Amino acid sequence: SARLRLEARGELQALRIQRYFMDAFQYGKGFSRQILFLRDQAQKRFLDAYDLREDLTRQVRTALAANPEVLGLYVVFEPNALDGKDELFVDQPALGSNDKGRFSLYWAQATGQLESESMIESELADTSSGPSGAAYNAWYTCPKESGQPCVLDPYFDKVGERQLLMTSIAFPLELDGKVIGVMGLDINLSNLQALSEQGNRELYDGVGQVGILSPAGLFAGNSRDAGLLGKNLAKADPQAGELLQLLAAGKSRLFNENDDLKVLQPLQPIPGAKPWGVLLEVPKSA
Repeated sequence: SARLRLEARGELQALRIQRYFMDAFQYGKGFSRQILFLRDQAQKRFLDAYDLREDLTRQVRTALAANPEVLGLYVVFEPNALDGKDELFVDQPALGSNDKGRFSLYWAQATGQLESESMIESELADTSSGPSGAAYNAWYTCPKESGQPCVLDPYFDKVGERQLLMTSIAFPLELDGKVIGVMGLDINLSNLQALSEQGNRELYDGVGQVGILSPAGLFAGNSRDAGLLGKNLAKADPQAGELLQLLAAGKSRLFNENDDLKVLQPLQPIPGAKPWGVLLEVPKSA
């Protein structure tokens, strides 16, 4: 019953990752609320859409710098749903406004140097397939179609002049029931790779390995290979479908394999999510 010790250690490493994502979901849940405070204060205070947009753009920047762990913060309202005056803001990026005057804002922190941008209608409608079978624009469309917050399998997006793999916690901005816009947080999958590593060393002094798996089976962290980021389980463990099927079922399993044991620890990143998972592999020696 030394299985139960690794079985236990596994639950400890999964809760480490669940805490990390939950801190972020809590942060964005507050802001998403805060956004809706500001927007309602302008309606009751009878304020200018220009004053609103300039603060909501300032507000977003300020919050991203507060969480050094978030790569970017984005707020996208539905056409004419923040101030009823998108036509008054066409092609004004410094106010979170785009090619059609829509509040589509993104601040990003690739360094503590922050850069912003307005996301044109073509980007918001990009349904390109990612490494998972998911739309590129799922950081906006998942929240809108559901009414609920969404964690996203790993995907590639351009924060500046580099292609970076990341995940996103996407939140709906509801008002009297309807989704009226979407806010979200983006996490560099290098920060989840680092959590892999960090946790592994709390795992028999890192003689083994710990990887994080997306519900699509992509690696969101591998303590042993960082080149396995954005790759299916099948690039490293075809011997996979059994694991990717059990994880979907929120089922744990210890496997007796060669000179090392192994455990899949299913985890719910954010409330209401499809199971994510930590894959342990400690040499049978330790």
